[PDB]
Amino acid sequence: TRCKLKLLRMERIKDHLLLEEEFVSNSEILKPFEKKQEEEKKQLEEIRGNPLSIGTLEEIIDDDHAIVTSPTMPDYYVSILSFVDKELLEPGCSVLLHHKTMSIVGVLQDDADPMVSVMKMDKSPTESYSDIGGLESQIQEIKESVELPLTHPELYEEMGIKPPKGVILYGAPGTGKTLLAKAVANQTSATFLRIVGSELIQKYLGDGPRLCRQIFKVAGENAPSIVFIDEIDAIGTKRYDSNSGGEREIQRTMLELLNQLDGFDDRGDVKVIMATNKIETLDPALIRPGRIDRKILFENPDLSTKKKILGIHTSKMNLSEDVNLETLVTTKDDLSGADIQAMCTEAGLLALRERRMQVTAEDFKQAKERVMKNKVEENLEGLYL
Amino acid sequence: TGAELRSVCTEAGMFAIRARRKVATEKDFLKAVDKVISGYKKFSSTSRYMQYN
Amino acid sequence: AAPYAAKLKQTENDLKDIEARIKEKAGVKESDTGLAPSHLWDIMGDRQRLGEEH
Amino acid sequence: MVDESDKKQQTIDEQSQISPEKQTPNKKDKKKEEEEQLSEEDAKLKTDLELLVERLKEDDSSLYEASLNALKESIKNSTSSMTAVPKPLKFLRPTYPDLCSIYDKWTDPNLKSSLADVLSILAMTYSENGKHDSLRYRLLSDVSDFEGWGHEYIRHLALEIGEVYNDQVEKDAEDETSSDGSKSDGSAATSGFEFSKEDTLRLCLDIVPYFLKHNGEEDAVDLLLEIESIDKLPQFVDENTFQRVCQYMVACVPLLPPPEDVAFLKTAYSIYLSQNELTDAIALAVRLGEEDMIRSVFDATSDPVMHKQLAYILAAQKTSFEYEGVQDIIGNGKLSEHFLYLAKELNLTGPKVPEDIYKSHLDNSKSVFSSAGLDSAQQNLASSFVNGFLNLGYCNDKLIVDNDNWVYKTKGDGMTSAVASIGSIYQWNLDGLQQLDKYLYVDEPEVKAGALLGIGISASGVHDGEVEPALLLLQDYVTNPDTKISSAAILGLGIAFAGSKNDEVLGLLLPIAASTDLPIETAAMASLALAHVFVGTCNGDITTSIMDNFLERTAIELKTDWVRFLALALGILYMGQGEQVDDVLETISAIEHPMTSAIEVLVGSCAYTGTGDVLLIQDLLHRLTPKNVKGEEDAEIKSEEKKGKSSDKDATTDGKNDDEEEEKEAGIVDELAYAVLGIALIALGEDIGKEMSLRHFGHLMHYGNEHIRRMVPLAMGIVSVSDPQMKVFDTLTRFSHDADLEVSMNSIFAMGLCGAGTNNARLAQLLRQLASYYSREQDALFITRLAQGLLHLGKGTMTMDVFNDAHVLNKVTLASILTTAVGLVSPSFMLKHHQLFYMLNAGIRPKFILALNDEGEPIKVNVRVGQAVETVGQAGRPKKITGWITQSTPVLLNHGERAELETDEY
Amino acid sequence: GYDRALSIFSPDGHIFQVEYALEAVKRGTCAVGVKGKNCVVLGCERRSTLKLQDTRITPSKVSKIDSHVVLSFSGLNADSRILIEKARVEAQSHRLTLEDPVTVEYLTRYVAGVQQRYTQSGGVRPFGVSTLIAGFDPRDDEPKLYQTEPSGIYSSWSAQTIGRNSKTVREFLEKNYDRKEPPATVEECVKLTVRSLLEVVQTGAKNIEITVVKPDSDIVALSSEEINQYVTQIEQEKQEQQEQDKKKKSNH
Amino acid sequence: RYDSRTTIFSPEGRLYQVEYALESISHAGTAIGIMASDGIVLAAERKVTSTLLEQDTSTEKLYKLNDKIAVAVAGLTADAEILINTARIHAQNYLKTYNEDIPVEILVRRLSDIKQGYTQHGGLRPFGVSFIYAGYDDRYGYQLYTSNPSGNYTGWKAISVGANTSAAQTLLQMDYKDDMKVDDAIELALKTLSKTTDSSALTYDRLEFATIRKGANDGEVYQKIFKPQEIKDILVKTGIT
Amino acid sequence: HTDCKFIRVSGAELVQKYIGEGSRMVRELFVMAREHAPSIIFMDEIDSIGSTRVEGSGGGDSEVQRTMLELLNQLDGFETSKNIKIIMATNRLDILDPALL
Ligand SMILES: Nc1ncnc2c1ncn2[C@@H]1O[C@H](COP(=O)(O)OP(=O)(O)OP(=O)(O)O)[C@@H](O)[C@H]1O
Ligand SMILES: [Mg+2]
Repeated sequence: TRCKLKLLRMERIKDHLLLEEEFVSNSEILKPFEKKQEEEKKQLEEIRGNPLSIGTLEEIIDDDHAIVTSPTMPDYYVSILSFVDKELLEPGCSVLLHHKTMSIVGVLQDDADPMVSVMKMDKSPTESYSDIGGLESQIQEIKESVELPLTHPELYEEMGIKPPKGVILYGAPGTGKTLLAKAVANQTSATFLRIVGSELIQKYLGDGPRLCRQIFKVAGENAPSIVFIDEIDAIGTKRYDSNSGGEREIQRTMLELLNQLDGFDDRGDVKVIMATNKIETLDPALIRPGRIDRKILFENPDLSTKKKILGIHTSKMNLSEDVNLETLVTTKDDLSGADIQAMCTEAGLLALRERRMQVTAEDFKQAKERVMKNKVEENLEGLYL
Repeated sequence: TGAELRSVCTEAGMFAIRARRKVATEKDFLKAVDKVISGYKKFSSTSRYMQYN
Repeated sequence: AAPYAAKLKQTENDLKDIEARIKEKAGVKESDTGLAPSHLWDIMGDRQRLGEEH
Repeated sequence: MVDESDKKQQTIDEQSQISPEKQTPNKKDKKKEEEEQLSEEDAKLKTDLELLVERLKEDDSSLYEASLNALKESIKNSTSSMTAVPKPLKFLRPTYPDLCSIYDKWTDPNLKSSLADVLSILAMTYSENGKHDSLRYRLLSDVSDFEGWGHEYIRHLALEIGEVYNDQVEKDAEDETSSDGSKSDGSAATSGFEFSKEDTLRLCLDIVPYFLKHNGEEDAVDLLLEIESIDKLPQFVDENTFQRVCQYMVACVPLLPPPEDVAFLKTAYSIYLSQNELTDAIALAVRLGEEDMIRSVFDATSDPVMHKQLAYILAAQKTSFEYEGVQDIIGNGKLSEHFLYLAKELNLTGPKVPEDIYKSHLDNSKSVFSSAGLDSAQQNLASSFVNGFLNLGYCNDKLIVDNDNWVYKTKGDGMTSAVASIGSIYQWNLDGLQQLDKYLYVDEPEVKAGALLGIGISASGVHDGEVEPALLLLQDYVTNPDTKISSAAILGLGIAFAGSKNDEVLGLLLPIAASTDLPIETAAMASLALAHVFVGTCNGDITTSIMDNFLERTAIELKTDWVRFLALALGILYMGQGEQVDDVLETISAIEHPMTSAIEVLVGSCAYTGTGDVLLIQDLLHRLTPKNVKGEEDAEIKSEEKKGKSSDKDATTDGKNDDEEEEKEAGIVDELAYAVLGIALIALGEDIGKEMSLRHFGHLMHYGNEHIRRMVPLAMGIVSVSDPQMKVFDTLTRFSHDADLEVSMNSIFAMGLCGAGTNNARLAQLLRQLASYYSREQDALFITRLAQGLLHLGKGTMTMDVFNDAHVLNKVTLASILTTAVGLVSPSFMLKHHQLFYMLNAGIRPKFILALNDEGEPIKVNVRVGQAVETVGQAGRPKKITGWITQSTPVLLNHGERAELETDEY
Repeated sequence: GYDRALSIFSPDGHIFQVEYALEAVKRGTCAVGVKGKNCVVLGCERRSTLKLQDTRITPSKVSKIDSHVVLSFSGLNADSRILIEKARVEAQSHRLTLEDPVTVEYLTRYVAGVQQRYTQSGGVRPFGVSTLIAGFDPRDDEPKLYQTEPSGIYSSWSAQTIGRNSKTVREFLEKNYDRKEPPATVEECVKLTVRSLLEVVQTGAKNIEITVVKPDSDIVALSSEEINQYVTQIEQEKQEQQEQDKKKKSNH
Repeated sequence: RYDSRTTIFSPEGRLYQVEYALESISHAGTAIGIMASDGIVLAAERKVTSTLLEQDTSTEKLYKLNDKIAVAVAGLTADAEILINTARIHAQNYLKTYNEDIPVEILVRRLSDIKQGYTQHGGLRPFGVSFIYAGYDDRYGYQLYTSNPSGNYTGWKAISVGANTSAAQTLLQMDYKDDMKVDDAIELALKTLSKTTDSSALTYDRLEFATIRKGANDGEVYQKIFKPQEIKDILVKTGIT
Repeated sequence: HTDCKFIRVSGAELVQKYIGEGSRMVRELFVMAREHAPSIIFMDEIDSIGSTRVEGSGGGDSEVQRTMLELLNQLDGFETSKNIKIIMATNRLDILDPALL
């Protein structure tokens, strides 16, 4: 009660305070100027006419004119006018056009697309270790590759070797490789994109590889960044049969993805996290290295690991009075972390049902048998015995 | 792969980095090959007979 | 869960107060693109723009 | 659920879920008829108690409401609670839940209100019996599981809280208020609270702090001491007891005014003193800042034990840790009195041993130079200061300095500062004096002055145990009547001794700081040193400084520079205190002039600190007012005005920084956002105001200890490149310095772009260059922090010169000051009796997880790293000790404190 | 490619059938060998299914190849039967010809030869079985323990672990055991084997089987009573151990 | 995959052929041996039926190998035919050579070896037969084994092979006891069979039975395949009919 | 009985080709659900047919797998949820779509 109150006091007062000052000051910005900053506003509003169309700047033409491509089929011949100079514009940049007579207003789109909003995350994960149950060595490796060069370059200076350009996570299903990536994303204080790897794949000629290219384009500008692309067995080399639309698509996306990642001078400071679940469909030109510079195997928990996952989860569940943790982990063999996460939620559930306001021993043991049914192989003592 | 040959020197360097040592021994390059090769074997051809021999 | 549940309820109230800043912040802005010395060129541009050869 | 009569005991419970027969009808009739049934009723109480216990498990609102409906009526209608006296009183056990069933299980707005009041009265009456305590206990530790009690039990406790809080808000108090109807004190409810506290401390956490802060007395806190000190190890480990105590104190920080807040933490220290760990003790004694408390923890280990033992070594270590050195002076000489060994002890308390350890670190960290090559004109001056800014702390770069070619090309004020930068190569070092001596005995008076400053810097790390004190060298210079010489002398003495207010240091500085009738600019340094000397420990708010500030104002107003510096020295002087500072605001204000009004807003920040949220709203009304008055109408003055405006802005920032640190760590985020809305409001409104607020901002961050360091300095920098006063960049870089090479990778590129790109005045270029070099120490040599380090709530002393200099438009004179930048952090190492210079292993974790502490004690899981590594800055601060597996035990708990680790091996 | 027969060599220069045989070893039961200086102890994990399986009429994992040579095994239970039979007929053929007790060294080479034979030809797979063969030499008291692998390479090892989760036993064994000073007394030797199997069995001393082979053609298989007696002493000292770290840490 | 020969192994050290050959035995009818310390009863369920199938004059999954050991059959009948004939010859070969009948443990071992050989050597199928062995020999008394098609054997006090293996085994061990009785054992096979089978009639025409006892006479050992009209008679007594 | 918004969604999702085929519009489902919260989702992938189908990693299995996979990523999410619950109905779990469970 006292610990919560202490945090709650500081964060409510200041944030509520920052809110109230913004209200008062916002009015107060305006009064100083009225003809000293006002003038630029009046001239833009008149030239723009308010309605405006986009154009893409095709090229410049020497005499303060330019030629633009509209989103409609005809191109048009524009003149370069207004405040925005032609050293602030180059070909390959988006421009705004005036309604009545198409004219270079200036740029303000800055090559926006609705896919940038999707790349861009705003949601923040939990997530740090001490919510990651064991795998000490695995925690360490991803921290040295992805967290560390950014925070401390000092070690990288002293030795004088380039920093890891990526890491690839692979292993058994449901191992919770996803926590570790999330944990990296929270702690860094870096621009975190992603995306799912199933989002670059479409069916429309040439749109797919350009969406691949776009991720890097946004990262390289707002570098250092980290890019997490999930599920690379949705963008492998695999068969595609015949009489399919998607047979070209899968080929092209992957190709563009490959060049950008290697660079030709590279981004040089954007690290990547790839995660995947089938390594028998992965292409061979993406796990050879300069791309990725560790490769790490995840495996299902063992006794020490299980006790840690378990250990964190039970402390967030009330009254484990007659509950011994050790006796459960001993009997359990060959399970995922997913299965232990599940057993805590199930065991609490049985405690509710018992008409009991607390968990027991017997609530836990019943739940444990249930989840062993789900993940089972027996051909070890079937073959042997 | 010649690329993975480049990755040896980087990885060897990683071992010197966490050890806080200001140089890279002969020993830690031994580890650096061992990690890359042993990982790669996971995908293609496993095992040796020099695990007891 | 009363001793600490009370403080939780106050935390949701805080979330809405931070949201109200996002709205507020947008309410007054000041922007400008181009550079200030190109003001004379705007003057020219109205004479060409108005005109028809483009 | 359905009635099923008396066939068996199972169906008897079922029978009474709809309608009791052993609690309703029978009992009611008996009580309302015969009074020999008073006897039957007494035996039947037990039976009735049991039937509740069985149906507790049932939760449905309807089958508790209605069942016990008529019993609720009976309190006043039929029994009238005094038909047989004693007998309803002891028969209130079961009738008390009946009332609670209408408060809480069923919600009828009209009754839920009314019956709160009833419940309070009867809680009191029945707690004389001390059986109201037992009623509470059977729901607190539980017998049965249902949702219902998890909400209900809070109400019973809430009755007590209700009344006790209100006695602070309304003066009439007691049961005169009909809001509770229950007496605030008396020997009837007081015994109830103590007993309630016991049961709730064991199982829960909720109400134990509420009771203290509502009584408001240091007395509540001293009862807590007794009970908890029993619990210290057999009920649960040391560790757990500690985390509660400080959770109580740190959480309620904002709502404790000055006298109340010192008075509470006294008791937390003492709790710590009683318990096994004296390590927890020393840390609180420091918080308070009182001399009195430092001495008891140091004494407790030194005086009993006749032998050297562990006991002497431990005392020294503990005082050694504050590099304010306020503890250093006090503890010294006890060591002399006892006389086992003078030689080891005296050196170890002293910051003399901290130099030696630095050499071990330096050895990993090596030397990489990156200094400017630029020579001729103002660029010569720029480069020669830059050399010192890169080789801050103990460094050896002797040879470069000995090349007197570049040294001599400095000119003017550049000559003094050039010698002063040299002193910072040998910052925190015995050796280096030599370099300074050559110049001091030759050429113009200028080089002589600059030598004294550097002495000041070198002496920072050797000034105790009567081993070359700065006092010794610099006294001779004070006597010499030339002003430059004498001014320089007292600036360095003040820096070196820092917080140390030793008799010789203090008393040299006491007649003086009292001539301002003669008009001399550089005599800012007269008061400026003494203010610095004063911080780190409780203040007298010395009568020397207060008299002289007033005198100067009488005499002159011409030198605007002189009087702006003076105003600040007063505010920095009062740092280390807040209770006594409420007085001096008035004293200063007695004499009223618009020029005096500038002094006041500054001082307001130090008096209100540590409860300030009134202070905040005030420093914002000020801001608005120039503009506002003008606003109404629309629908000699020069000096006074300017002081007026400028003061306010400094004051707003100082206020914030100090509050956020001590208060909720959450609140640190919010205060930065408020600042940005203050600056935005100023950029439009006043042209002149904008200049001051830029510079202030960098030190806003460095003081406040912002969590974020990546985004905000960089972003802000860009706007302010266009904006005049390149001194902005220096104030940002002191925050950004961080764990060198994390934040600061981004920083060198960002600060460097504007400098290198733009050159349109060499004046402008000079500020930019210096800022850049400051930021980085090669391969993480050291970190600077405003904070102590030993507390993270803590505030430094040595870093107060940095904090002073961001109040004025840039000056070449100011450059000379700027060389001084002191505020080192030691790298921890595991010590041994032969003084091992190596750490075994440590855990580091960017972010703590524990939410019991807002500070967050280290997790025990962490990420593992090697020997002899700097104690990391942000995103690495939580530090746990790994050594336990090699069968080694810390003696000195370290959580990421400045302090050096120390170990005992089995 | 290249694992589809034993007769492809592959460009990585492995005969896959041998490499894959090693992974089959894992399926069987832990087996541990430790030599002393007057004994060899040869112990193995005994799998327990249910109470409806016996342990009377049901085969142990330790098998006598003679009266002075013993064998424990890991691998397919089916495979191991013929491996053992053929080895045994050789052990007798040796006295038929020479009239000598079999040499320990001669025997191990014969069993590695049989696996090697199978491995060389492509008409068969090899026995997917690694064994440890313990014994004492015809008249010397010098203790001998040898290991075979499916490949038909034999080595001498002072102590070796094979079967299910062999590696985790190997590291503990490596630490505690010395070739500077092996156990002088059979009793500590037996308990070291018990300590190794403690880890991998978890609960039970009815999942640990001990047999000892000593010089002068003595082979004895030890009783459930004696094994339960060894495991309880380990269990008591281990309980005590935990307490001592807890004291020692407080003490410093 | 690594189906394609039987003399290969797989990346995991399984062999698909050994697994596939094993699943063959859960395609053919339930077979149950329950050992009791007063006899062993063998009981088996048929896997074929129809009003014009003759099954009321015949056994086809109870074979006496020799005169003191017999087997119940589960698996393919073709696979079964050859190995039953080989097994009977070796059991009886011992008879000739040593002039005393073969022990239980040796004969199961022999036949397991033959099984194993088809996997180990050549380009042949493994044999998909699981035989429940019930014998008596005076070394260990009553002995129950079953042999896997992998070709190894483990002793048992009750076992069930053939269809619905998992279900049967659970059923047997709920109601079994170590003291037991031979008469309680018969009733137990009949108990288990009702549940396990997918025919709800479960009449004589579906049922085989033989009990091997040394309590039958004294000093003598009697293997008795019951005849069809006894199998009917005992179904009334356990009440299934 | 729940009285929440369902987002049945029948036996395939390749039944919509008005904006083209769902290859990356599968993810659009979660957005539309989150707004109208609670998000109780029901899905049929009965999967009684094809005893072999789990070893695949795939030909044009790949299209429908890319649809199946993107569901899982979105579900587990990153990491905010609005009590999203997926009821599945299926014939077997032995005869199942690879990596659905
Ligand atoms: N070490 C752990 N600590 C805590 N929770 C765990 C741990 N391991 C597993 N879990 C829980 O189980 C879930 C299983 O992981 P999840 O299903 O996200 O798969 P993954 O293998 O990481 O997936 P993909 O290949 O799709 O990226 C985790 O997200 C978490 O909820
Ligand atoms: Mg994942």
